[PDB]
Amino acid sequence: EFVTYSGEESSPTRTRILSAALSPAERAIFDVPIEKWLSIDRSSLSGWKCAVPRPVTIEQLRPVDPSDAILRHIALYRGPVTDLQLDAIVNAANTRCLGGGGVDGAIHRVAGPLLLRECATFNGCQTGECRLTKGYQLPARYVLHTVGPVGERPDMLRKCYRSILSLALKNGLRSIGFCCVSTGVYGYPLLPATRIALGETRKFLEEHGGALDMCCFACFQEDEYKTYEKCVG
Ligand SMILES: Nc1ncnc2c1ncn2[C@@H]1O[C@H](COP(=O)(O)OP(=O)(O)O)[C@@H](O)[C@H]1O
Repeated sequence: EFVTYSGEESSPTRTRILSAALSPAERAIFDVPIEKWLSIDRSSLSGWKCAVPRPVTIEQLRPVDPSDAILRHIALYRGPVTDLQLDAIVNAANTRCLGGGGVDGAIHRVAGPLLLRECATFNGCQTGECRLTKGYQLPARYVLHTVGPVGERPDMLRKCYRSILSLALKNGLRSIGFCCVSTGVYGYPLLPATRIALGETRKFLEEHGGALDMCCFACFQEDEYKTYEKCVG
């Protein structure tokens, strides 16, 4: 059984979303127990498709240093997080966790409407916490929806990364595709955030050796790439 929230536990909107009719094929996908989604052959569901035409597999990722017993498990990817075929990818969401713009809107677009439907089953997400859902039409199996702080709040951003890494550990997920949380419209300075991102990930990797195969940092913008590229050296 999975741990699907990292914290401790509009309303008409969610009831509305949940009352919409589903096809039998859609209902079948949505009914798959969350713990079983990791290993299922998703093409046994007649209504499933991957909405990304050429996903990026873990064998196509470039470790920063295969020699290093830490950096062999970190990689940088240039492009959108939704491309990565990993156990989970990270969504930079908001309190309501009912979609929106930026990466959040992109992840809901690619995954399809069942993602929103799953998000409507629970009561949003607190800043610093993380919700686990299936990822439907994404090549990735799960989505880890975290809510980043608005503005530079280092303790909150650190919490986001620990919450993500925690649910990955508690549920036996071995790869994670990250996006650069809070550094878009939430206006968290990119360099301090990147240092926190890589910092927590390194710490975790040292404290839980062998727990993760790969932590991929997806850089949607060219500067995001270069920033991470040097912050890892
Ligand atoms: N359409 C998109 N596809 C993929 N990634 C995106 C898209 N839009 C924004 N991002 C990325 O998501 C990360 C967070 O940005 P944003 O979506 O504004 O979230 P936040 O509200 O936490 O800043 C950034 O790295 C940004 O480049």
